[PDB]
Amino acid sequence: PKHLTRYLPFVPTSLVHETTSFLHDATKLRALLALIFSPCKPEASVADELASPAARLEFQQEKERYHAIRDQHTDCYRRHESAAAASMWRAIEALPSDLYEEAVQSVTFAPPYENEPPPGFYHERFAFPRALMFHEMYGEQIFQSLSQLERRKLQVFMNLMHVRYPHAELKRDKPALFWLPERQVLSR
Amino acid sequence: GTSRRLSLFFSDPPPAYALSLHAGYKIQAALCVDRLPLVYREPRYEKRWREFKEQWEAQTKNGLTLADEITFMKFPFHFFETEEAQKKKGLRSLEREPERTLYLIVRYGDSWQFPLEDRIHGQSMRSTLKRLCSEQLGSSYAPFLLGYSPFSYAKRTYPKKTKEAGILGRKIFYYRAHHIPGSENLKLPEGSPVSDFAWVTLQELPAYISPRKLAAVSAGLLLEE
Amino acid sequence: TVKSLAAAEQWEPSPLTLKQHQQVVVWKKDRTCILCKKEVQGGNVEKVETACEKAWRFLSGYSRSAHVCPILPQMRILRYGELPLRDRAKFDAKLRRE
Amino acid sequence: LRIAHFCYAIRGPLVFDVLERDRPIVWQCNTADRFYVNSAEKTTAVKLQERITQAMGLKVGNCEYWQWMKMKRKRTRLEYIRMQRYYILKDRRQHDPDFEGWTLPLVHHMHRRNRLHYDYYFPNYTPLSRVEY
Amino acid sequence: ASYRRPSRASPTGQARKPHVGVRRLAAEYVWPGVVLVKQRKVIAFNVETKRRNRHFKLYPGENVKVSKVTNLVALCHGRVKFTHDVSRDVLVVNVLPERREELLREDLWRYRTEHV
Amino acid sequence: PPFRFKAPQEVRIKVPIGRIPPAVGPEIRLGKSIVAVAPHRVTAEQLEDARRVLRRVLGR
Amino acid sequence: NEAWEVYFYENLKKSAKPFPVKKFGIARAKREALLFLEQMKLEGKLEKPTFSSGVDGVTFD
Amino acid sequence: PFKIFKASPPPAPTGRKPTGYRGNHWHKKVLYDPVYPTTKVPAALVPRYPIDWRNGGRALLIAALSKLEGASALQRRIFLRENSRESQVPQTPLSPFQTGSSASGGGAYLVSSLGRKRSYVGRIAVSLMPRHRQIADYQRVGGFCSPRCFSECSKELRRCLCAWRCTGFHEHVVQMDGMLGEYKGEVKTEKPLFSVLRRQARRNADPSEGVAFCAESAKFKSVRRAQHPAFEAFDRQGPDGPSQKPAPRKEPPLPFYSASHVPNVPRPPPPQPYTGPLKVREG
RNA sequence: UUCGUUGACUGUGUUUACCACGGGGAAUUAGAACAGAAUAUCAAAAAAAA
RNA sequence: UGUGUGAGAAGGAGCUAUACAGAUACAGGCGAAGGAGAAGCGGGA
Repeated sequence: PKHLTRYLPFVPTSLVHETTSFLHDATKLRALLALIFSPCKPEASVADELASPAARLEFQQEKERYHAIRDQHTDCYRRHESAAAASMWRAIEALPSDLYEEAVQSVTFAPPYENEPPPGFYHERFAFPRALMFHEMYGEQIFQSLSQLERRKLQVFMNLMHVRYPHAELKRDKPALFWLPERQVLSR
Repeated sequence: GTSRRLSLFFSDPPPAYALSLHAGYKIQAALCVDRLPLVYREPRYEKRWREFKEQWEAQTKNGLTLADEITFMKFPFHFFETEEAQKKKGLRSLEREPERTLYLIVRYGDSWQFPLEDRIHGQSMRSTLKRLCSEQLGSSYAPFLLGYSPFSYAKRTYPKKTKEAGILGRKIFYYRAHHIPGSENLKLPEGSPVSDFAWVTLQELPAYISPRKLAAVSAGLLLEE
Repeated sequence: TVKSLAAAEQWEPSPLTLKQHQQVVVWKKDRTCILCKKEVQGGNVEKVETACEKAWRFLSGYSRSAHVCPILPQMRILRYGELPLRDRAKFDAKLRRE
Repeated sequence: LRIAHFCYAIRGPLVFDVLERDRPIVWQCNTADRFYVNSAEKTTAVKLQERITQAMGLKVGNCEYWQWMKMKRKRTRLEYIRMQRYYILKDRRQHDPDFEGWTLPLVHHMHRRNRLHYDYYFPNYTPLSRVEY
Repeated sequence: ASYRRPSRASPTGQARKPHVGVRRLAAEYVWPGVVLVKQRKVIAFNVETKRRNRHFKLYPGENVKVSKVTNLVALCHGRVKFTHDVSRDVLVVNVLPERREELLREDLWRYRTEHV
Repeated sequence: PPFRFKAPQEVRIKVPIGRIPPAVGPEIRLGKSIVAVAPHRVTAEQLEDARRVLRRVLGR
Repeated sequence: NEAWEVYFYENLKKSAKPFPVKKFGIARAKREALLFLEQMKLEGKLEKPTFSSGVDGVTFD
Repeated sequence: PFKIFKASPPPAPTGRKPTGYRGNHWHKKVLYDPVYPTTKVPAALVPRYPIDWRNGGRALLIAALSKLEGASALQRRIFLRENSRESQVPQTPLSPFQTGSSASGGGAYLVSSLGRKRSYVGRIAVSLMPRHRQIADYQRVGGFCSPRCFSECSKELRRCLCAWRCTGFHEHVVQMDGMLGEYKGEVKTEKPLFSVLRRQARRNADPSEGVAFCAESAKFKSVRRAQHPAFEAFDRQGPDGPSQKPAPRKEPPLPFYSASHVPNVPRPPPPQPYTGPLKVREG
């Protein structure tokens, strides 16, 4: 073996071309900024009005109504979660002394990382199925119920996500590319 | 095999392993497999509010500023376009009551209940669960678990006669799980104690189990009033 | 009134319930807005929809800047039913919306 | 105070005002409706409930309304809560908690700098709840 | 050979010493403004590896104030009292407000060092 | 199991000339042993010469 | 503290006197505490004080 | 799984004011100490890398994604999070008004709010992620259903669906599922903390035992080997008495003399507080 | 909260920690009073067909 | 009721006269929460 090697995380510049190009473009940048600032209306003068007094009152009323109804709806549930939560602790405290350690663990429990030199109850690694996904399991039904604007926003969200994570697959398939020696890292 | 059922319930046939006791009560484990609905539904107010907000925004010109340079990106997944341009086995099936939360129940001989299994001294509860699932339910059956802690427990004492054996009673610790969509149904092995299985709703649940059994887990199930 | 989850769901609040649900704003300090030249007094109440045109924007979620209203920190949003009887009967005229 | 508690706790036919999470202590916020008219004595009902709560194995810390209203400010209440808690949770030197000494800021003749509860001061970052008396 | 003469060599030496420590014993009448215990804000390196006692400061008790240099001063007309802390293994100074009167031998018990 | 522990290293630091403290208690060692009766200074060269003589006399 | 404490009233105020073991002894401490309790009994310092206003409703906190 | 020498990077520089050099400002003491005050480090003196496409660029993309998903979903998740932690027990329904027949979203929340007099503006302010930690926490845990799905959905194209249409029974589902995944063990940290610690489950004092059937008496006998009562007690509870002898030596003796009768330091530190599961009292 | 502010104000008095003196100045109280101008926080809201 | 105290051209690697009109004073308020995993941005209110 080499007997002396230490790698550190590294992101090659060639793999991030999409992100870089998107960011450096002024036309796109401006648009991005615009999207962040939805109204983009002047707010630095007394002679400014977003809405007339008559328009705001209906908004207020609707908001109030919405909230009023939703609270009422939700309280019923809240009581149930409460009730349910009551029982879990009871059962946990009732377990034997030797089984207590396993009753205070998370779903994603895993052993600590071991940096071995170069050449129980935990059985399987945590892996959330895709099937169980809300979006996964209800996308087809919701998709058809989406509106024009909704669809538009969906498209834009997709685009932005893609932009943010271009090399997701690349990383997955060839993780070793995203690694460089410590001496090379600390001398860039 | 009735011997396994008798060894499970009663203590007359001794098992082939050492049992784990707790204050004279043997530790047990259970499982409850539930399924999510298949059809999406929305409240009434939600729609109203949404519609109103959309309309108002549109009217007042207060909506998001979506540029043409972002929304028109050439990507493989592209399905978007302008509308103007567009003009150019009655209780064992998994497809029962799509808009309901179905619960799994087994039948021990002539009694409807949840699966049960004893805990081996030195073994973990997850191991017990695993074994339970792989022996009573099906060989290739492996539902997704929600956690390691239980949610409910109960106590069951033996009559005055069987108490002379040495075991005072039982200790059950109920557990919850979910059914992975797209998976097959159960497959009872030849050497399993379960005689039958069925999927039932919250509403119909009380009609199978006794109140005693009902109450022990009524505070852990989902609310569908 | 409601007595079940379905009734809760299909609940129809009355005009009295909506009036109780009406939002109000309360002042803290006796300050004068440097922008609008609007005086403020302590213990007074006003409608959120007419207290300040600019503040409403932020409150509703149409402004990322919190500094839009100099006297914004001096605001206390509450419900009409939360207000005391005394206060209600005093500023009843200024809270109407006819 | 960095103390975990539950408000409006249900323990059967009895409703507790505040219930602690870490320790067995229930704080009762007595109001004017819990006492007779022009008097300083509790009612039969509340006495009974107190009795029951005691029997249950839970300590009860009373808080009268006239004592709370006098302590107008938060500085006078922060140290009083501590003191009260201590007096209840103490295991050593058991005696009648009736004729005990009391000295709070802004009520009693004392120096302004004479504090008890330092602003954001906790040894070993241990919560007050967990602190052992 | 050679030798570097230190700047603190004779006659150039520190004449004023850091008189750090307690200044009032138990059962000692004091009035506001008097310094009970003197301390210094300067801390040396490796404090946990020394034998000396002056490297450790005392905590305030009752009717005491902390000055700019971490000095403990009284706040009322009374007697000085000392107390030990088990939770911390550190002494604490306490002042009991008392009026000017003859100190009897039967009241000495009131000023005893107790553990808390 | 048996091991060949490494000997300490000399300290290149100037120290006082203070006195030699007494012993805590008698040291018990199996087999033959040689001990002193009075306190005194011993040099590394002296100890090394004693070790060499002992090894030569006893053998390999 | 490993001490025998005895409670008593003084100047319309509660107070206590300790008796450490390390001073007297294992056996002596208890004897001294009981002897002091007898002196307080004779002096009448064990009686609890009281405060009255004479008007119904008016009290002292 | 991937395997490579991850190594460890050097610590970051904290910095300090250009004042005070003879003394030691690094004493390892509790904050706000009345005797050992801690030196303040102004924020402006902390070295920071220049803003670039890496530091600032991606923050813009994350903020645009958050704007598209909507701040109301973040506020609802926050509310839920805050509420779930103070209503672990059955509670009497609470009304926001003295009279009428209205309801509230949450009793514990209502109480808390009414008590603390939390600013209405400050609730809205936070949702915009003014700071960098709010953006990093949205990137790591941004999904609506994060209590359920962990960070699984942190790279999902179709994630806005959750934030748009996840109300009702579905919402309840999330709450139900999260409680069974939350942590319940002990915490081990060093740095200062200003917050109410999470609930910790207590441990029992009644361990289990193994038994096996025996036909010679038709009875279940314990598998443990018979021993003296003294031994049994010793093994179970511990040494009997206020004190005992030290532990024996495992390792072989030392070939040369070693002054093992000397303590580590002339002055040992004070004892540390006890931290761990509590004993369960008999009901 | 991305919150306020300039008190880092202006006068009367000869009592006090330490003490060769000097510099009350390795740096102590509300001298708890008196005569002006500023900033910050309020308090209260119980009783739900027995 | 039990503490203060570094003299000798003795030892050591003591040593820097500096900062701030404020995200360095600053009322009120907030403030860091195991391990595994994602990201490769030295970020607590």
